[PDB]
Amino acid sequence: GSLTEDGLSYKEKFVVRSYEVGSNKTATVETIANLLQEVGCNHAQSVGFSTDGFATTTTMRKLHLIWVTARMHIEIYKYPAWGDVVEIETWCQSEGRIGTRRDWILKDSVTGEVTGRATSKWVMMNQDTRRLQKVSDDVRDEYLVFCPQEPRLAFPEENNRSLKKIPKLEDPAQYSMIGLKPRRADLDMNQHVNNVTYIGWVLESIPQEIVDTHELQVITLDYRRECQQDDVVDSLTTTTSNDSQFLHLLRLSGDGQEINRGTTLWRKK
Amino acid sequence: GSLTEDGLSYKEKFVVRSYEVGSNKTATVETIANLLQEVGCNHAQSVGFSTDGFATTTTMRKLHLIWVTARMHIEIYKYPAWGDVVEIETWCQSEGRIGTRRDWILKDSVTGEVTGRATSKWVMMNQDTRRLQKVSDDVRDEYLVFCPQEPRLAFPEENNRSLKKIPKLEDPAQYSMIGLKPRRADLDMNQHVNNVTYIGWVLESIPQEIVDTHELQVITLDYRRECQQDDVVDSLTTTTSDSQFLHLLRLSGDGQEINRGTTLWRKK
Ligand SMILES: O=C(O)c1c[nH]c2ccccc12
Repeated sequence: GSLTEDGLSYKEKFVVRSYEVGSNKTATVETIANLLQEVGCNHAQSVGFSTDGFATTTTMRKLHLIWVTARMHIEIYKYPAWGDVVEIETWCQSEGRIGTRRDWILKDSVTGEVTGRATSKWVMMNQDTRRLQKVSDDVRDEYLVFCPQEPRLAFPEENNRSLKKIPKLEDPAQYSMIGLKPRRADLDMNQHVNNVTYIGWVLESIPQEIVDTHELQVITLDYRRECQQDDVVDSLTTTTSNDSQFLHLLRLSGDGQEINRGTTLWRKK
Repeated sequence: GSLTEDGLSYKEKFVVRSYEVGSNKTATVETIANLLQEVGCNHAQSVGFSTDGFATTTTMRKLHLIWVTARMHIEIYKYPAWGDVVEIETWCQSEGRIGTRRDWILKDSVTGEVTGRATSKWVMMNQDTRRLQKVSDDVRDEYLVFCPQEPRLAFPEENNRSLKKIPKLEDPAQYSMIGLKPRRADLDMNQHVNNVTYIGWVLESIPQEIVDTHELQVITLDYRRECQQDDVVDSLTTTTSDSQFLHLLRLSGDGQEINRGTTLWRKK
């Protein structure tokens, strides 16, 4: 991988592996989400930021501050086949004191065609107290020099799906998958559950008949609270809709505390 | 990746990714096992065999025959760090009518040093009846031309750890992790549980204190029966000692054995 000529974005190529594909012999959305994370991490390393998933600056480390994902939105037009080369370009932009946004564009390396796009909202949090906070001026100037100054959006459209509010699923859910637990492979280097695991857990409550006859086109996921290594999760889904749409909710198995909410849009094969 | 000059082995380089490493910022044994599978798959493709993980020849496809793993043995001297380039060389050898063996050597790309080695035993099975069978002459000649004719072993040493018999853990287990279930990410393209998932399930019953103070050096795993997509597994472990453990994976309900294994851990 490498930073582009202007040094304001990063590009990297990946060859889709045998264990990364599903029943269609094309990459799963969890494989895509992992590659998005990998290219984000290589971009942060290329400009001197922390490499640990928190992308911290020198001032953030002293203050015990970290970047945490608040929302992930992914749209796939074509999933790359096993053996195909996919090129991913990523960039970061500040959204004032609210937080930062990381965007991605996925392309077929051979044709140069846009096969997918993604956007994510990140917020600053003290890693010990878990208290959210606005971005200060001192932290901001340290990373403004690595972001384009004019707006660059993966989802430029006026009322795009990436900014829609997600409602809370009401009991009873139409479908559910209960008692989901992370194993060591689901953890990152800091022993926290990897953000992509939650995508997998959301998708667990989609009936196999939908997965066999449809392809996932769009997924929007809000992250409200973290699943601890010793927590148990219930995944709930209700159909809201040729296209099929669903509302999703992940909550702790016991007390029903919300950890994530989301929506998915599926097109008939 | 590419077949080597003599066309009897295959080599491929991998850069260790951020999500592939554990608490030590080095690749997990599950990441290693996935890369071994990937290089095996690229070797089969390079010589015209099936894609799907079953590495079938033309005659096997007509007879509904597949290759299935019976045992996996991996020894790691150094886990590659995040961002490091690891080179993996793989080759196959027939073991008469018993089945086939696939071996691997892992190296640090910069130093050229051997950082790990692995071996696996594969048996032929009818995909529909799941009945094991010896390898016929007709199936054999089709793949003998892709194997070295003189023996080439990743574990040459006499009485090496890759061929030791594994006993059955007796109840009560010292440690356990119950109710383990696969999710869609644990499945391969054929909707079968990926062989590497069983390694993760075995390791789930190792106490976190061992994982924090030791590094996994050797793992030997026997595959007896497959976990279906709707099955539930219990992972059992007992200390037999460096620290050594005996492992057992069995179905949560009736206690049917799916795997047995052993692990050897070195103090950090
Ligand atoms: O798939 C098989 O049966 C194979 C036996 N020897 C090999 C060498 C390379 C790739 C696949 C095989």
